[PDB]
Amino acid sequence: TPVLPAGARLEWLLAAARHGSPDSAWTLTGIRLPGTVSAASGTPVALQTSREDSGDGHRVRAFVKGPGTGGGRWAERGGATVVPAVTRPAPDRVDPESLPEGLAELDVAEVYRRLWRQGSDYAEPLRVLRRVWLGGDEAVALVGTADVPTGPSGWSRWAAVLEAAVQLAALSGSGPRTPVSVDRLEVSGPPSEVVWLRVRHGADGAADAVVLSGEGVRLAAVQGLRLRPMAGREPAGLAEAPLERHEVVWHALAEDGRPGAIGGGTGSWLVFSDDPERAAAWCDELALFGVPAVALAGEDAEGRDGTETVPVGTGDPDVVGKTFAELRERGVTVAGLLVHDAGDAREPASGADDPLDAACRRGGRTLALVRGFLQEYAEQTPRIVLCSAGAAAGLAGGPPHPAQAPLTALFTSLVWEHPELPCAQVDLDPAEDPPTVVSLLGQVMRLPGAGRLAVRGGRWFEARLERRPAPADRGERLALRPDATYLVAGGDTRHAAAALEWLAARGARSVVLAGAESERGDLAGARTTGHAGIERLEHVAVDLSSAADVARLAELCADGRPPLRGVLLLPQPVAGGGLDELDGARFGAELAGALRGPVELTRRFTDVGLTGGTDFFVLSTSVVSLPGRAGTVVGSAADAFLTALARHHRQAGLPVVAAAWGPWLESVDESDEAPAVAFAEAGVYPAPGGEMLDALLPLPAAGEADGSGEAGLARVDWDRYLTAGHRPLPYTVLETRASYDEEKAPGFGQNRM
Amino acid sequence: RSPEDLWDLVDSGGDAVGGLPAGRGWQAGSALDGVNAGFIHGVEEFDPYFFGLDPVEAAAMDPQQRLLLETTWEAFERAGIDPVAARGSRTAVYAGVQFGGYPLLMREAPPPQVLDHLGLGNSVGAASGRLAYQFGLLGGAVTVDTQCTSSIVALHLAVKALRNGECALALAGGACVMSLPTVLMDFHRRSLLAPDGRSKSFAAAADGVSLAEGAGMLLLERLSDARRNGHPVMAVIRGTAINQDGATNGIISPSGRAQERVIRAALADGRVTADSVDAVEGHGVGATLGDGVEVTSLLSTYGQERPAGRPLLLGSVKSNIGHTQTVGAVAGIVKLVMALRNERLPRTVHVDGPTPHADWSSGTVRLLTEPEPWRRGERVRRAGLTCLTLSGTNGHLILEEPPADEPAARPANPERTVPLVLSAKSPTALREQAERLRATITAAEPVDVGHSLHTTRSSFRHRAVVLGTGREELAAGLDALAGDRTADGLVRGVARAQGQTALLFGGAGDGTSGDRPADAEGPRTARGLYEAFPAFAEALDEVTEHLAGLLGPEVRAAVREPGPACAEPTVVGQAVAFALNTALHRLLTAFAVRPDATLGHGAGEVAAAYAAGALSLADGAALVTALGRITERVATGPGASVWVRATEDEVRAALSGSQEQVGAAVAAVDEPGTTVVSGDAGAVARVAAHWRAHGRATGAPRPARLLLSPDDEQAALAELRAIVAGLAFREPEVPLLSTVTGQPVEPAELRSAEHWLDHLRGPTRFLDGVRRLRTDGVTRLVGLDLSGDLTGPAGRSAAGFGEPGRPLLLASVPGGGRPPGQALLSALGELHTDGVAIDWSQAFEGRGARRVDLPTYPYQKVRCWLVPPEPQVSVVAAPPHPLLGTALDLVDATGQSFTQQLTPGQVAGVFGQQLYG
Amino acid sequence: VQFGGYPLLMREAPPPQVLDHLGLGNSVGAASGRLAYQFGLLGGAVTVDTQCTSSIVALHLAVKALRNGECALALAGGACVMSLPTVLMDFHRRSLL
Amino acid sequence: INQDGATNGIISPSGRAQERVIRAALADGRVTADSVDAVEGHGVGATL
Repeated sequence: TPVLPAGARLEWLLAAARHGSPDSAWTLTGIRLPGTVSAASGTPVALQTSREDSGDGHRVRAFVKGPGTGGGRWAERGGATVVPAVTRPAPDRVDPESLPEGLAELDVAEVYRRLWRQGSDYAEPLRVLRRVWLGGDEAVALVGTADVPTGPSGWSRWAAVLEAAVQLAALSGSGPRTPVSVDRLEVSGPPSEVVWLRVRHGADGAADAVVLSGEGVRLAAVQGLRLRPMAGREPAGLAEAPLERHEVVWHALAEDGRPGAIGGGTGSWLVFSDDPERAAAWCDELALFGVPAVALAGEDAEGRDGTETVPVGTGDPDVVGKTFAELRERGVTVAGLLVHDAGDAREPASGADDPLDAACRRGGRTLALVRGFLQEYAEQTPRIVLCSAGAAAGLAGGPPHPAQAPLTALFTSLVWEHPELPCAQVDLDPAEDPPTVVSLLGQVMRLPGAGRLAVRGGRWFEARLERRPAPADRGERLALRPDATYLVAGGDTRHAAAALEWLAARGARSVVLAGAESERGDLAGARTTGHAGIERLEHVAVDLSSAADVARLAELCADGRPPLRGVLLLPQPVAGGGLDELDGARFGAELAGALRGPVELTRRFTDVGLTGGTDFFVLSTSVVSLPGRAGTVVGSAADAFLTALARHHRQAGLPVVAAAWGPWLESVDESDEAPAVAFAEAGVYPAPGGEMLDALLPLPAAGEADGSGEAGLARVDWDRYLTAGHRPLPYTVLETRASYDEEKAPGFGQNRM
Repeated sequence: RSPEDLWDLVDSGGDAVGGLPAGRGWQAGSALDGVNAGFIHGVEEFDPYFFGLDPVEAAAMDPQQRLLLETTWEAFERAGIDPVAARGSRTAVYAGVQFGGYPLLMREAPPPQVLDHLGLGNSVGAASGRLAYQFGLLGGAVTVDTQCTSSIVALHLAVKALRNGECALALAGGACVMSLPTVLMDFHRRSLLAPDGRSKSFAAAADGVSLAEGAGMLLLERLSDARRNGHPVMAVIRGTAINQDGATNGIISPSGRAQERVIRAALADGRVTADSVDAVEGHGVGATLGDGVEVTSLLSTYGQERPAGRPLLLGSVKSNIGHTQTVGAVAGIVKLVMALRNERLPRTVHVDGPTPHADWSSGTVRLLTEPEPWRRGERVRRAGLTCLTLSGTNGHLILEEPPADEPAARPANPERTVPLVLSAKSPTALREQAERLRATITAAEPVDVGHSLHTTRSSFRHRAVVLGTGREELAAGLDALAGDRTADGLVRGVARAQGQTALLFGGAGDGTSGDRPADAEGPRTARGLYEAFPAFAEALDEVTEHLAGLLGPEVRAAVREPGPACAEPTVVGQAVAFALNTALHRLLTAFAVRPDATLGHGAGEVAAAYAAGALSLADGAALVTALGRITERVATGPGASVWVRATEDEVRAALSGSQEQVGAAVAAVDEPGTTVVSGDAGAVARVAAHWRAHGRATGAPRPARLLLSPDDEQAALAELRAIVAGLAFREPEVPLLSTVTGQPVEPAELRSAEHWLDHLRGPTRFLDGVRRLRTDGVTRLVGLDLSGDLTGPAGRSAAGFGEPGRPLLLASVPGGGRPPGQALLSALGELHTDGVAIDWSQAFEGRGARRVDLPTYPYQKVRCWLVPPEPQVSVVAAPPHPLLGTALDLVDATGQSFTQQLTPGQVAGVFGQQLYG
Repeated sequence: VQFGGYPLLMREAPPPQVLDHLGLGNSVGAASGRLAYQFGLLGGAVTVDTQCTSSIVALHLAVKALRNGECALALAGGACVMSLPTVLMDFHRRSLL
Repeated sequence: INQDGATNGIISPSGRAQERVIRAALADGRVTADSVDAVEGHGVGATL
């Protein structure tokens, strides 16, 4: 969102103050800069100011006022007390070259990146730093030709020069912050083409500053500049981005879907599979094509083609690392790794029907593999291919298999935690024959950086994240049927209270709080706001990990109350963890702990037929899990699994949905905003839970019976999201695939070129 | 958006005048309340990327420049001229345009980028300049203004330029867009508009004029030059005149006399006589007096000379669409052109009865109050335009029928395949053309549609080809393209500009590798090409009837009816393979496929050398038959061969290091994973057993593939040196690579009898040859796969070359598609799709193909305007009381205050009393 | 002739008796129309624009009209007046002068 | 009269177009280029 710079507000007061006089020296004191002056893109602004002279000699009082919000009224946006004609001497020729002596130089490009990681960006007329030095509790800088209209000569250059002092005062801090007050500002003449700034944080929570000419003359001074009382004011209400529906859409590669060449003699390919014959056959195909390769399988299977047997099935990366280290001792050079998953063939092979335990087995194995191998040869910049089967939503080949979900989480974890490595996820059809390995590695090597690809029939698809408007007015028209009960489940009290308030605001007459806290905590406040419209309210104190307590929720609604019509499993926290810090045993334990609750409930309600009698059954997940994020492996895995599980029931005709939401605004902690600060810098903004529920809940009657893919609903700026974190090579989920063969002419009227 | 859309409106008797446009930024208050006019909807939307314009310049351009630019492309497309073929032509341009005031929409000073484009974006004289720049035209390029007559003046000047021989083509028309409301406000303020906005042309109900918008361009040529180039003709403009009302006493009508003069001047210019005109598309703007004067001037000219029983028929399209201002004469032409084609004269709308301000009583002129038939026949059909203006520049044109549209005398044929070819500047515009075209293929002849598409349309970056025999197959292919869903009838892709292409020539005998179910079917498919492609039939017989004399006429039977011998190491097989390779090369070059390098495997090197231009065709057959007889001695010899699934360095080391190797050697090195060994049948079989003991696969046994003795060498060198010395070698047009060396061939090497024997003193090094083609930049790679499946070893050696993940296209020309022509057309369709400039004419040659009309390009339009669209008009409120003025809102004020500035012209309006002056 | 923008000199709105004459007073097509009205001439009257070549183009067409026998005399030329400063400002802003 | 059209600036589009229009004007008038004594060029003062 556009805002008026604090240096421009501080100049605006001075421009009003000096208006009536030719005098070249000034002082302002007791300055206030309340609020933020802002204007949504494409809107008019009206400004007003007054010199409300107190009659106390020097003491003109200056005010500045911003316009009414819509049909509202004028509001103060700055004020200062003037003291003209400063009439005292000051130090002279204070050597500018003596200023940097204690201090280390920084690159101006990193300075403007630091400020961009404080939410703040600047147009070229305010990118006026030229050199910067910093150390301890002070900074100094060289400021460039701040060539504002009436600035090279005339005073308007003070807007830019004062904004540079604010840029340095912010640079020493942390968390997004903006000026609130200045105790004194003292000024003499307009600034020279070159000036030197010094800024010092010696005071308690406040900064002082001096501006010198290129000769070391005192041009201005500032005392008691404060920013901290507007550090961390709500970025959610300030950000430009609307509430929208975000979807991972598979696009066919109809144009340009020809594989092209493979890298030849620049290394060799490691091929791991659950099936020794597959790894063998793909090494044979690579050998026919003259590409050197090695076949690997787990110690669960024999050396059926002289294949390397790898201690995967142990959760430990280090025995796997030692296993590849023997290959490096043979002198092996790696171009890349291909990991091939068996697909649904684990079901007849084991005889089991245990999707959560199957996910725990898969993830545990594959982590030990990928970590163990990265620990040994990541220095070679190896390419990585993770080949799933039947993981992809939104495509032919029947419903996705939820047990595959650890592979997509593991892929996006590599995308954000090892962004130097080019890598891809390929999803095969689980029942068709796999394509030629040359088609895989050829089609993959089209990609610099990273992407998700899928194959069905002879046809190639690429996933793109794309966005469309979200009609919240459907939720205004959704009257929840009055002859019915609704469940709110699993959430903390903050989410529960907001969901309960939304249910009451939508005419829900009967509700059960199926929370663990619900019948043991002080939920009398929740009952009070609920009974503003809920006639019948009940509480369970359910442990969702317990099949018996979940069976108590299934004994409810069967207990003759108004019949069940909606269920909402609310958001839950999940522990942080990257690929580092993690191992396969730890992953299995944490993923099982994360998923057991919503799995056992959704299962039991479907087994007893409360599902499908229900009109709206909703599972919570994060929108962040769509492109994924660094350091959240298990949270991503759980979100992916619930997304697939929801679709498995949806393709069975049931109204189960996984919602991938942004952070709920009511869940932003007032005590420590840091989680929401981290999201806000990453371009994810909180929103009211009731508005997201309004935009979502009536929609399942529309069908979208395949083409929806993975879907979510949030306020996000994907350009901030992509440029936050860090990534050198493109990522085709967020970004357009490539440039292509066209160029442009000099155009009409040009005698040039 | 076309003549047929205007005809559908006019022939159904509709009208198009309506309410004011939304979405133009017009600040207009009640001043236009209840006004109606004929607007173009969506005039603010344009496609900058199609024309190569930057969207900020496209916002700066006057809508009139945009409509001329858009309409000109469409005029070339309906002339059936590729606009890329118009570049560098002596085409002149004459555009009727007026300054529309478009920059005056801005509420605020422009951004510094758009500011620099406003000049050429809005100059009138820049409009014709921008057309001639965009289309690369070299004739004169002028804009003209005479208000309402500006289009008829542009047509007159273009006709006079063509008759004076200044230019080969002329491109004439105009545009009119009300980007600002001011002309409507003025005509409403002065009460000139009819109150319902209808121009009731020549009716007793006449009320006033009615304003409207439009644009149009005609492409014009001298009829003799049009006919000898075979262009379509929509109508003939036969004669033209302009004059001026001037001024006079006004008791004589200046307009009455001036209209009578201009009619006679136009008839004399056309060398026609007034009795031979059937109809006039009159002005008839709907002013009460002017319509009477016009009808009077027709009565005193045409109305005096009528044939018996033939009244002049009068009407005006301004009754259907309003006045249209500067383009009025284009609208009249488009009606008359469509009336000639449909053989009917349309009704005139809103006539209650003929206007009383003229004496209809003679019966020699009547209004078209009902539509009338106008059949082609013995009497040549002709009609006239009038166009008039208050500043007095009048004009008249005479139109005439096209010459007789003589039919093709069209032959009967079997349903040989048709390739439809489509292209667009973006993928969505490709699928739009597939939808538009489906409504045509379901009605027109598929061969005529196909023959039109490859020649009357430009070729862009996004491409598709649809193959079929039946109308239903082509419709199914287009439906799949439109749905963005894959089907085997079609090919999709994007043109790489890079040309670099190479062509691979096989010898006969390598079908001994065992894929004879394909390597016999390739030759049977090549027989099928003789029926489908005339260039193949001619080329094959020009080998066969020329050079079967070297073998006796038995080889002609083998060429006409190929079989297993064509895949086998024999004189007949080698000759047949050379003939069919030569015929395919001549076919592909007739499709304008040009190789940038050639490579030939074994005896196929003679064909590759012939294709590189290094020999005559006769030298080729002499050398091939010599190598054929040498090949017989080898293939009938006591030795054997095998393939092993082991690479050259594996086999060569194991062979050389062991014994039981006696006389076995590496014969070929063509793909990384296998090599071929030949020599003594004992050692050869024992080398194969040795490799099976190492667990490798082997294919075995087969005949020998190398000279088994220096005896055979000395016999072969005696046979070759005599023949090789006689061959008329010359240096190649394009680099020729040899499978003897894996390298390019030098002039002395080409001439060496040793080099030609080294095909038998191997190994063959096809792997190194294909690897060198890719180092040397070859992007796409074509197999003459009549035997040995030559593209297969090419793909397996090419694809593993090296790092960059490069493009690589492999095409097999005598391929596996079931109707024999579809394999070749599919392979060509894939090359054309990837970017080769293929000449499709060979698919349509020797067939009853005619040009037919087609849809025009589907622009992917977006808003381009200097200002955002207005909010809902409910915002407006009453003006301030003139000397009380604006109420202020000084924030802390204790009671309200107001101010006014009166500028000097307002002061004299408010201060309505004078004291002492 | 090229459109000079002359009426854009006004700050106030015009008096109605001026307003009624601004149309034919400033239309480029009307420039050749006035001459043939004032002198009572009966041949075709055309205003042309091609930037700086507008005069030589007007003269070329008049030579063709006389050779074709369209008229007895022809009267060919042009005018250019900087009634507004804006074209000098553009050429000065872009440093073309 | 002619246009200079549009093409690559390296081949001097204005230069070629000026050579064509001179030859066309001579061919219209039936005169020959040796029979001309002087030319009143454009010579506007732009450096190239």
